[PDB]
Amino acid sequence: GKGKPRGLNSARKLRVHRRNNRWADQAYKARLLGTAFKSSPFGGSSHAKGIVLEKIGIESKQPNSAIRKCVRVQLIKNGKKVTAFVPNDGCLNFVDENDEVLLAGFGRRGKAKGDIPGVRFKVVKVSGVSLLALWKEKKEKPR
Amino acid sequence: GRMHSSGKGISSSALPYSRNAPSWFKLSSDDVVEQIIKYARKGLTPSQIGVILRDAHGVSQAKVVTGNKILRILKSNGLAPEIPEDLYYLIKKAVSVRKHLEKNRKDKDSKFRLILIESRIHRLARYYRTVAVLPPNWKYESATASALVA
Amino acid sequence: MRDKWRKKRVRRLKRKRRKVRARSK
Amino acid sequence: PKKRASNGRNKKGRGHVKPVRCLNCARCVPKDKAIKRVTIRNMVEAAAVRDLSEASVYAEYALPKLYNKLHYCVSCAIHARIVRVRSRTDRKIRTPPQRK
Amino acid sequence: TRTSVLADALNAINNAEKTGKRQVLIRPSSKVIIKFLTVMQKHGYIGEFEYIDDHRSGKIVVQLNGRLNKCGVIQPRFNVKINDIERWTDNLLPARQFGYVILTTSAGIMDHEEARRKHVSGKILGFVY
RNA sequence: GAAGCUGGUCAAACUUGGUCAUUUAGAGGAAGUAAAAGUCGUAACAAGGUUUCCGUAGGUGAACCUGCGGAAGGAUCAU
RNA sequence: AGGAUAGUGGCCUACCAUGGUUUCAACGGGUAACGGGGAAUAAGGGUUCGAUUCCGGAGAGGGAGCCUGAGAAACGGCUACCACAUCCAAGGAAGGCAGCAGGCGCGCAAAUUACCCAAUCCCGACACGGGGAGGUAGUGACAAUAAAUAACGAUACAGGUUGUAAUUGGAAUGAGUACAAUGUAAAUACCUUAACGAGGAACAAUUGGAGGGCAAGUCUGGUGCCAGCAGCCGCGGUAAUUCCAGCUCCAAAAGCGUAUAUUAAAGUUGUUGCAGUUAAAAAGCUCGUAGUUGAACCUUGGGCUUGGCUGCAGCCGAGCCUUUUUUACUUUGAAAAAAUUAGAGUGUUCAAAGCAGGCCUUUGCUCGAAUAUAUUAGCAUGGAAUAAUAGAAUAGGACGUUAUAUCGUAAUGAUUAAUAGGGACGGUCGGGGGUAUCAGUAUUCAGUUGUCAGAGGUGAAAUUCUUGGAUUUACUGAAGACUAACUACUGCGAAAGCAUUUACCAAGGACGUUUUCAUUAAUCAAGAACGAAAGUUAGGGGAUCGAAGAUGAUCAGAUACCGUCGUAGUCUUAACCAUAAACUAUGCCGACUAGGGAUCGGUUGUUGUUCUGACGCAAUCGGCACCUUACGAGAAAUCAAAGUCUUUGGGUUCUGGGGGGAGUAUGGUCGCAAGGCUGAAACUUAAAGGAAUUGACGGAAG
RNA sequence: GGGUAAACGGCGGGAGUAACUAUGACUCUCUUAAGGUAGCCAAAUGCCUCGUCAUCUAAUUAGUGACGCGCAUGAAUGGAU
RNA sequence: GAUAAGGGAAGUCGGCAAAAUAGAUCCGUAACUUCGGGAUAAGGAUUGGCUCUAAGGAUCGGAACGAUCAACUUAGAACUGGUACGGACAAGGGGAAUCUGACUGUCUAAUUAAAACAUAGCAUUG
Ligand SMILES: CC[C@H]1CN2CCc3cc(OC)c(OC)cc3[C@@H]2C[C@@H]1C[C@H]1NCCc2cc(O)c(OC)cc21
Ligand SMILES: CC[C@H]1CN2CCc3cc(OC)c(OC)cc3[C@@H]2C[C@@H]1C[C@H]1NCCc2cc(O)c(OC)cc21
Ligand SMILES: [Mg+2]
Ligand SMILES: [Mg+2]
Ligand SMILES: [Mg+2]
Ligand SMILES: [Mg+2]
Ligand SMILES: [Mg+2]
Ligand SMILES: [Mg+2]
Ligand SMILES: [Mg+2]
Ligand SMILES: [Mg+2]
Ligand SMILES: [Mg+2]
Ligand SMILES: [Mg+2]
Ligand SMILES: [Mg+2]
Ligand SMILES: [Mg+2]
Ligand SMILES: [Mg+2]
Ligand SMILES: [Mg+2]
Ligand SMILES: [Mg+2]
Ligand SMILES: [Mg+2]
Ligand SMILES: [Mg+2]
Ligand SMILES: [Mg+2]
Ligand SMILES: [Mg+2]
Ligand SMILES: [Mg+2]
Ligand SMILES: [Mg+2]
Ligand SMILES: [Mg+2]
Ligand SMILES: [Mg+2]
Ligand SMILES: [Mg+2]
Ligand SMILES: [Mg+2]
Ligand SMILES: [Mg+2]
Ligand SMILES: [Mg+2]
Ligand SMILES: [Mg+2]
Ligand SMILES: [Mg+2]
Ligand SMILES: [Mg+2]
Ligand SMILES: [Mg+2]
Ligand SMILES: [Mg+2]
Ligand SMILES: [Mg+2]
Ligand SMILES: [Mg+2]
Ligand SMILES: [Mg+2]
Ligand SMILES: [Mg+2]
Ligand SMILES: [Mg+2]
Ligand SMILES: [Mg+2]
Ligand SMILES: [Mg+2]
Ligand SMILES: [Mg+2]
Ligand SMILES: [Mg+2]
Ligand SMILES: [Mg+2]
Ligand SMILES: [Mg+2]
Ligand SMILES: [Mg+2]
Ligand SMILES: [Mg+2]
Ligand SMILES: [Mg+2]
Ligand SMILES: [Mg+2]
Ligand SMILES: [Mg+2]
Ligand SMILES: [Mg+2]
Ligand SMILES: [Mg+2]
Ligand SMILES: [Mg+2]
Ligand SMILES: [Mg+2]
Ligand SMILES: [Mg+2]
Ligand SMILES: [Mg+2]
Ligand SMILES: [Mg+2]
Ligand SMILES: [Mg+2]
Ligand SMILES: [Mg+2]
Ligand SMILES: [Mg+2]
Ligand SMILES: [Mg+2]
Ligand SMILES: [Mg+2]
Ligand SMILES: [Mg+2]
Ligand SMILES: [Mg+2]
Ligand SMILES: [Mg+2]
Ligand SMILES: [Mg+2]
Ligand SMILES: [Mg+2]
Ligand SMILES: [Mg+2]
Ligand SMILES: [Mg+2]
Ligand SMILES: [Mg+2]
Ligand SMILES: [Mg+2]
Ligand SMILES: [Mg+2]
Ligand SMILES: [Mg+2]
Ligand SMILES: [Mg+2]
Ligand SMILES: [Mg+2]
Ligand SMILES: [Mg+2]
Ligand SMILES: [Mg+2]
Ligand SMILES: [Mg+2]
Ligand SMILES: [Mg+2]
Ligand SMILES: [Mg+2]
Ligand SMILES: [Mg+2]
Ligand SMILES: [Mg+2]
Ligand SMILES: [Mg+2]
Ligand SMILES: [Mg+2]
Ligand SMILES: [Mg+2]
Ligand SMILES: [Mg+2]
Ligand SMILES: [Mg+2]
Ligand SMILES: [Mg+2]
Ligand SMILES: [Mg+2]
Ligand SMILES: [Mg+2]
Ligand SMILES: [Mg+2]
Ligand SMILES: [Mg+2]
Ligand SMILES: [Mg+2]
Ligand SMILES: [Mg+2]
Ligand SMILES: [Zn+2]
Repeated sequence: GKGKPRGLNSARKLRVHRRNNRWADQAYKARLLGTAFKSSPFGGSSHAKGIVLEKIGIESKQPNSAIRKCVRVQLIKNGKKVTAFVPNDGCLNFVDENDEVLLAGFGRRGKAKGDIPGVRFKVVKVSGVSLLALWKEKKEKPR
Repeated sequence: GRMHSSGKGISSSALPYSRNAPSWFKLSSDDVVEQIIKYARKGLTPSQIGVILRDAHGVSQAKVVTGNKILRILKSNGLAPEIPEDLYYLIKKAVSVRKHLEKNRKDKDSKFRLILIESRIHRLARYYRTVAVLPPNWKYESATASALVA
Repeated sequence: MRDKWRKKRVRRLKRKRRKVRARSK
Repeated sequence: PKKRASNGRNKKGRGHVKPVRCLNCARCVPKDKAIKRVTIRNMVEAAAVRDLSEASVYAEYALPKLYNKLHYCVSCAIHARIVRVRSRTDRKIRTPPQRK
Repeated sequence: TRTSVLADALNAINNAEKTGKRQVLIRPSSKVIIKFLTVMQKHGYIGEFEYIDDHRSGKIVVQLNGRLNKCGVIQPRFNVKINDIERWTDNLLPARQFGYVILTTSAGIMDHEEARRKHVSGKILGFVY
């Protein structure tokens, strides 16, 4: 009989069994455990500001061979230290020590993207100016 | 089948379609009743009374002749036992097994069988209590079981 | 490595952890 | 996957079978799994059955046989070519080989 | 154990029809089995059927005419309001023009079209097409 | 009929103790993963060159080795 | 019983009982929890959200106590404490933006210290006053509606009577600006509207992309595993379709991209509707309480009359005649806030909306502002199938409407016995169990005897024992183990497991039965019994093998494989441990679907057979299996179940949700310990994996 | 000649190395035998020594927790609890 | 033998000596554990006098009631006082750890009471 109760009065058993078994679904488990609230560096937010500590080059994973140019950022809201990728050709020259950068994820929702190892965030703005605007010379860095 | 085993045997009796006495049967509905009471006073259980009746008297079924089942007739004549027959034989078997177990402590098979027999006793006694054949406070006690089936 | 020996290695390491914690109870 | 429906032994409707030692290496092998061969060989080789009959003091003396039942593990038997690797479809054939 | 004699009866009918047999034996019988068969027979999905009295639950021999695609029970017998009949017929029947969901209503055991005619509803019991 | 007084009542608040809960330092110890395929060997995959694996128990630089009982997922559906 | 309260009430007091809730989840903990109307997404079923335009609750920095009053435990009221904090002449005094605006701080994250009571309403002694309630404008790409950035000719060409590609014309218009009027409390804007307002109509559309997924380049230059891109797969090492650019093209467009959450996709949470032999996953095996689920059976058929609706039939309703207690469920109804949803009407210029509006032009006439949905619970109601429940068994039973405890009425009252179960009984049948008991040779060790040079072990050796007689030989004895051959695709048991004889003890399946009871049953959280080997504790035994150890070989090294010894152990008695590839890697109960020959146990009928038994031939029930086929299933291997599963529902328990981290850490619990059971997360990762195919290889076979 | 360490007792000296640095996981030979295993430690046992690190204090040759080539720790001369 | 402002071990080799605690009733009690303990752990409240109230029994009489007789215990309340009250007497200080011996026990009468001896348990020998 398919291994689950079918009786008209077995709604409690069906509801409890489903409730027990949804904990095997990591999306449900992460939503109810609040891991983003407790464990995520951003605390569940989409973006987060921070201060650039140092500019660091990270070797890409095999089979790729390159130096992904990231920064070490200390978040203002909680003081945690994260590594954030600086996208596009030469935008590392736009990022200086002790700058305030707005960060966001890579879109893989907490996982590293591509060949970049251990990096889960990217720089969106620096010194309050969009990195895309700086790259395309639409605006200038206030200095 | 086999509540407490994996057997699936189907052997049993097949009652005839006819619900009337055979044409060759000549005894009256009374003479069977006095024969039943005579054997019940000799101490036979209803199963044995029916066995002696068909084996030696041609009474194929006591119901098709007398009109009542054997235990129903004994209860109508005050000869019904206090403990029902099947529960009595189950308790007697449990008494025999427990008595063997106290002398053979390493008989783990007998310990397992005793658990099966006693579970079957408790299920049957629960039924008899729900149908008010046994008192609602009736309980099977291993210590005092030998007295009932003495 | 073989699963049986991996299990044995982990059992010995749990044993060590318990013995180490017992020093300070 | 499953190679044999019999799991390489002959245990059905049974829990445990006591072991036997391989004749060649003394390995413990279940009695149903062991490769067993019954051999009845002449005790005297056919070359010597003549000179021993001539040296015999008895007229019409029958040479006794040698009865033996040999148990092999799978490795003993495969190595000694008592059994050989068969094709996937030929594995199912369990009649004695038609040689005798 | 034996929890649904209607399920056993319909399973036997389905297996005989799938194997091309023109008759099937059902044991045990019951009123629900007979009235389910009467609904199938009235709509032509089975032929004549026969009740055999054995001073017990009984037996039935059904004549099959090859028109039956599938008959089955719905366990459990859900309570069905009139507005739920549409959901059941949508899920169970192959098309909107043929097939029947059998209900047991206080007006009797009947197919969903007759139930709509007399504006009654009960518990779902099975289907046939 | 004011201040005030007696005894109650509701009871904020502080000190100590207990408990619950959430974060965090730490000499040292012991891990995991990622990186590169650096040193030592060759345990597994072929009968992997001692068939492999399971439970258990000893031993050992390391893979691992050995005993006992199992399994075939065997290298035998078979005499 | 009182007190208190506006009043009921352990609301409080006194006395007295010992009660009340809970596996149908109490109590505790968490909530990044105010509840609901609702919102997003949606085939259906669902999943997620709701601080926030309405309703209810609560609070006014945290607590607490009050005054006044009909109404407050009020804070734009007071009192006190705590925390903040203002002025001070140092004696003192005054505070509460979670109202409006505004500031700081916090942060990814959110607007003016503007105008007004004109509207909506409220308050007051009130036609008159007040209202940051509210309205108006400002900021405002939160979302939503409509909708510009051009249109048309002639030449010139190309082209098959017309679609364009260019250089040549005359028209059109609002974006913007503005008299003015309207709007409005006053303005702003909208709507109208003089004059102005378009050729590069510079009055100039952007955001992302062009390897695949995925629509659109194998163009040109630059770089050269760098720089970079790339959600994923991947691109880049000198002709890069992927980077940086130019050209060209593609998609959506006043919008387009990115991050995060969520929904669909996801039948990857599965009630509908998953999977569990081998991919993750059937508990080692039974018992068992709650839970879930449970054979059949009790007014059916017939006859007559009649109402309604669909085109003589058919479909519903009736009404008579035929012997004529509790639920659940389903129908209908009443009562169910608006907004939102669906939906009727209605030219807001269309539309989103709104609830307006329409008439020959009105000293007025006049369609409207529908209707559905809610859904558990409660209320009322029709129906009596399906599923429960009760009744008359020591009769303490029912009727006497007008019967007098008795009497009389009555057909006086008990459903089958399920190829469910339980029990009895009858001949059996088993290597099922326990306790004794009885063999057997072997091994080793010992005693006697006999010879004499080796014996053992190996691929070869060596360790070892040997003229002190080894090894070998016969007889005898003692110890512990173990039960060969017989022995099998055979038996028994819940499994683990069980094999010498006999006795005793208590069990058991199957079969046979015209015996008995009548639902007593199936599966089962909690809770139990048993549970190979190894291991632990303590006695006893310690022949043989033999972890550790010692030793001789091989080897580069092997404290490995091989050889000789060897301690725990192996055996047993009392207890522990609770695990195995505890495997059929396949839960249990029930039904059905296909052929065949064997075989074990029981029973029933029968021989060219040997001597009652054996055998032979037939049936059957139960088992252990096997062979063939594939109706059917499956990814396949394969499967008579792993079939009767998108044509998806017989009952029920357990387990799984990509790979690791990890059966780890932590907490608990059991254990003497070894350890068992329960059991995460951070982080990391694009595969890991299953079955099969071709090849290659193999110290595999032919 | 054999046995015996819960008999007395003993349990060491020597020889090389990892794509920065540091360390050394990586074999045989001698003493009459074996060459210190599990554990534990500047300990009532460590000379150097007031060892080094942490903690405790304003300050600690004291105390505790770590470390360990330990002058000269260590298993019924019983080891660790 | 007593007392001592403020401080409170700065004294000293070292809290030596002294002080502090102390009865009873009620509340509350951690790590660890050989499950027996630790434990009086730690840490709190009360306590007089007087006037009352309630509960707790025996023997007789035929009664869930009467008669007579009788012991000190416990609990509650009011009042009262220079807030005192185990009023003298009597009477634990406590906690976190390390070393060491398991424990109770024993010896150097007359300088050493200990970690020494013994011990149960374990093992060996004849
Ligand atoms: C057990 C350890 C090794 C020791 N060494 C030394 C050199 C050697 C030389 C030989 O030849 C001169 C020789 O003969 C065969 C055997 C040896 C042994 C063989 C053994 C290897 C073993 N593992 C697999 C191979 C194998 C084959 C056998 O036959 C065989 O039997 C004993 C055994 C084996
Ligand atoms: C007359 C008796 C008294 C006099 N007072 C005066 C005040 C005073 C104050 C003290 O300190 C405030 C103090 O300090 C101790 C002692 C005294 C002496 C002690 C003496 C008796 C005493 N004599 C010596 C030992 C002794 C032994 C006993 O058996 C014994 O019992 C009768 C008594 C004694
Ligand atoms: Mg049901
Ligand atoms: Mg059956
Ligand atoms: Mg097994
Ligand atoms: Mg029925
Ligand atoms: Mg119904
Ligand atoms: Mg908490
Ligand atoms: Mg190898
Ligand atoms: Mg190998
Ligand atoms: Mg090798
Ligand atoms: Mg090897
Ligand atoms: Mg070894
Ligand atoms: Mg070996
Ligand atoms: Mg294989
Ligand atoms: Mg009252
Ligand atoms: Mg009261
Ligand atoms: Mg709750
Ligand atoms: Mg909240
Ligand atoms: Mg929403
Ligand atoms: Mg809400
Ligand atoms: Mg909410
Ligand atoms: Mg809300
Ligand atoms: Mg709202
Ligand atoms: Mg509100
Ligand atoms: Mg309020
Ligand atoms: Mg406020
Ligand atoms: Mg306040
Ligand atoms: Mg207010
Ligand atoms: Mg207030
Ligand atoms: Mg205010
Ligand atoms: Mg404000
Ligand atoms: Mg606020
Ligand atoms: Mg423009
Ligand atoms: Mg691009
Ligand atoms: Mg394309
Ligand atoms: Mg190019
Ligand atoms: Mg190039
Ligand atoms: Mg390009
Ligand atoms: Mg992007
Ligand atoms: Mg989803
Ligand atoms: Mg799946
Ligand atoms: Mg596997
Ligand atoms: Mg698996
Ligand atoms: Mg199983
Ligand atoms: Mg069971
Ligand atoms: Mg039911
Ligand atoms: Mg039924
Ligand atoms: Mg029956
Ligand atoms: Mg034998
Ligand atoms: Mg047999
Ligand atoms: Mg079984
Ligand atoms: Mg259950
Ligand atoms: Mg359980
Ligand atoms: Mg022993
Ligand atoms: Mg060697
Ligand atoms: Mg040996
Ligand atoms: Mg033992
Ligand atoms: Mg075990
Ligand atoms: Mg297991
Ligand atoms: Mg197996
Ligand atoms: Mg398993
Ligand atoms: Mg099961
Ligand atoms: Mg079945
Ligand atoms: Mg079925
Ligand atoms: Mg037979
Ligand atoms: Mg028969
Ligand atoms: Mg097959
Ligand atoms: Mg099979
Ligand atoms: Mg997983
Ligand atoms: Mg494969
Ligand atoms: Mg050393
Ligand atoms: Mg050491
Ligand atoms: Mg040291
Ligand atoms: Mg230490
Ligand atoms: Mg010292
Ligand atoms: Mg110091
Ligand atoms: Mg000091
Ligand atoms: Mg120290
Ligand atoms: Mg020493
Ligand atoms: Mg020493
Ligand atoms: Mg002083
Ligand atoms: Mg003082
Ligand atoms: Mg002080
Ligand atoms: Mg001092
Ligand atoms: Mg000092
Ligand atoms: Mg000093
Ligand atoms: Mg000092
Ligand atoms: Mg002192
Ligand atoms: Mg105390
Ligand atoms: Mg002592
Ligand atoms: Mg002295
Ligand atoms: Mg002296
Ligand atoms: Mg002294
Ligand atoms: Zn082998």
